[PDB]
Amino acid sequence: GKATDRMDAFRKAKNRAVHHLHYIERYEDHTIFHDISLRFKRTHIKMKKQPKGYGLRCHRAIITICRLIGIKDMYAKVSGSINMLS
Amino acid sequence: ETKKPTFMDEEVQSILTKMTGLNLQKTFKPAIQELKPPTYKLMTQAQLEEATRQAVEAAKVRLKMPPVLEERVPINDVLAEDKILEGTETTKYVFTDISYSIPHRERFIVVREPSGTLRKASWEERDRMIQVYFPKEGRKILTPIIFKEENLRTMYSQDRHVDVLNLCFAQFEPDSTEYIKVHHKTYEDIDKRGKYDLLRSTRYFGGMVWYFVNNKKIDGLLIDQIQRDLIDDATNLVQLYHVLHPDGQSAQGAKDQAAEGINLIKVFAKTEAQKGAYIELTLQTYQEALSRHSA
Amino acid sequence: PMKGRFPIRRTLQYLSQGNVVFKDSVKVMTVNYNTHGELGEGARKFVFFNIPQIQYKNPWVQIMMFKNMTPSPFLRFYLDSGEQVLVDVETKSNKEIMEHIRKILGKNEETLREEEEEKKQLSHPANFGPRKYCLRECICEVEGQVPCPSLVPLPKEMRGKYKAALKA
Amino acid sequence: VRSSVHARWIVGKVIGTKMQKTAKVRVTRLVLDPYLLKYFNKRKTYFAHDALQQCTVGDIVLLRALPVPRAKHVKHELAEIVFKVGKVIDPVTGKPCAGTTYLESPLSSE
RNA sequence: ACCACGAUCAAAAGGGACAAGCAUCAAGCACGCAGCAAUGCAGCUCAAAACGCUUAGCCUAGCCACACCCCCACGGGAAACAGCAGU
Ligand code: FES
Ligand SMILES: [K+]
Ligand SMILES: [Mg+2]
Ligand SMILES: [Mg+2]
Ligand SMILES: [Mg+2]
Ligand SMILES: [Mg+2]
Ligand SMILES: [Mg+2]
Ligand SMILES: [Mg+2]
Ligand SMILES: [Mg+2]
Ligand SMILES: [Mg+2]
Repeated sequence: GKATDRMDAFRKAKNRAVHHLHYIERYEDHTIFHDISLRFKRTHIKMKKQPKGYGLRCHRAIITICRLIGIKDMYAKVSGSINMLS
Repeated sequence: ETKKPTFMDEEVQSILTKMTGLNLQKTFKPAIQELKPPTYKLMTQAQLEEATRQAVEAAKVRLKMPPVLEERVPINDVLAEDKILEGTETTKYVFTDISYSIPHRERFIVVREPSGTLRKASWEERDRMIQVYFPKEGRKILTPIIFKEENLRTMYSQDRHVDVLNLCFAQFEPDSTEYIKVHHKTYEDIDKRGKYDLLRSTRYFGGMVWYFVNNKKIDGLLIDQIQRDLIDDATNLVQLYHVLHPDGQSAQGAKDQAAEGINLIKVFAKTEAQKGAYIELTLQTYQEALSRHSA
Repeated sequence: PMKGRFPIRRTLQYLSQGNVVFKDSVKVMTVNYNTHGELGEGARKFVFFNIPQIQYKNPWVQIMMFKNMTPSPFLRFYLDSGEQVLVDVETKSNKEIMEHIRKILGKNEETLREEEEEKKQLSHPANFGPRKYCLRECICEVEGQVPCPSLVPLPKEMRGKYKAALKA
Repeated sequence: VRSSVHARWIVGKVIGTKMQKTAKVRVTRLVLDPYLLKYFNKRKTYFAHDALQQCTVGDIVLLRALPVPRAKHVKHELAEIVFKVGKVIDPVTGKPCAGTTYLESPLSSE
């Protein structure tokens, strides 16, 4: 969201995000189905499937997003550029 | 001449193994412990049936019945009475031979008393010294308080009888007085409340059956098997009863009448069974439901 | 990622999966193989996959390779007695080669089990000492025995500070 | 059979024949790189007693340890020439070869 | 106890293995071999790091080294707590 005022940017961002929704598959509704290792531009993300009770041991931004998706147990490591948007 | 079978006889072990049953879901129940991420395999229908076959073999090893031993006789043997040492010490010494390659039941463990006597250690002193120098995982030098009567009733109220038997097996020796006392109190609580299903598919079911048959109290377990459509087990239970009590009213009635199958349960229900009336009724209800399915 | 093809070979787990533990007589193992030819394919995979596992389990056996010296691949073992064992490996796969040398010059599962047991006798459970060598450092760790004064102060009667005070 | 020499049997490549009755042999062993967990060749020189001066630079020889060293650096003796340089005999067939090609076909003597 | 043709323990001697940094330390300079000897041959080590400089007790159930200095200790300088307490 972009605007001169911060509250206007907040409005634009959250109202627009609800029209660009993904659906994320979850194994047993608590973790991912398999280890995920990818690169987006210069940002590397490595995610590991974990058992119940492991918790979210990830970059704080990944923790925030995982709570919104519904993932409870996962390990993630971010390498390279730590660009938030990437 | 004619010896009565023992618990470890091939004929008895085969009967008790079938009566126990094998439920992979219960035998391999998920344990609450530190977890690791699971692994995955792609299998055909044949590979899956083979993997399930190996699981049944691993379960039959986990269901291996512990041997039922008689209570050990107390140890009271003096090696020497050195009276010249009388009154020279106030505390007794316990000497333990810790030579590595020796069976624990062959290790010499002696005690020098303040009176000068050199005697062999008692069974309780032995098992305590063996745990001090050869610590076994799950065993404690001091007897846990869970085995007190007040705390065992709490475990029975929660239907944790198998946990009591797992705790007892890890703490006491099979021929120990504490081991036999706890097992009998657990069997008696199962018989009083009809909780025989708690021990099915476990290595403790055979020991429980062996206890009921020797003490002539199979009426409860027999009723439980008929109510669950386990007549193949209920018939083997009556046969095992006749084998261990050949000169009995029921055993003779089966010979005179040449009873077989369900007929054995009827002969037993009339002669030696204490709850004979409740067995005939429970057995009658079974034959009805079996006729409805036939018709 | 780890460099090279089949990086699994450069892991301790893979190297310990070798089942060939030569008898004490084996001193040298030469490998003659050809870089090209369909009939020497199993010998090339043997050099590529298994030689590291053999060397890992037999660190004191000399292993030397030779390329394209003869028309066909073969292994040759030199024993301490002076005997030489020739093994023709042309047409065989690398798995069949490992199973062959294991049968003629490898220690059986019985001989290896015994050796592992004789090692367990070196760490007696009843001995007290540093954690590197013993399970427990002091008898005070055994329940029922007098605990360490650093955790449970001893009664004044069992302390020399007050034994000498009363006596003096 | 006992001997005070450490390396009892070793195979190596002759790299020098300038000493009288002595062949300089290069012996290579596989040594594990602890960090990379990859095996690399580690070479060492051995002087071997060659009474008949039959060693040629480049041939593969088998060395046997002497009971006691005969000189400061001579602890082994030539036990056998495994691969004579440029005159290899295929051990599998017993025929002479030149690289990966036979000089005499194995079918000659059936 | 004494002999133990032995066991245990463990020197000297022989073989092998064994720290870090610097290659702007790149060559070392006799460092080899044969022969019973006389003597003969000219070899030996080294970029897979010789030779050299600098730093450091170590791989800790403990081990190594040192014991005022001259690596050593006949001798010399000289008159000794790096045993405990203490200055
Ligand atoms: S460590 Fe055992 S008495 Fe202190
Ligand atoms: K000194
Ligand atoms: Mg020495
Ligand atoms: Mg350079
Ligand atoms: Mg400079
Ligand atoms: Mg150097
Ligand atoms: Mg220093
Ligand atoms: Mg001083
Ligand atoms: Mg000195
Ligand atoms: Mg001082």
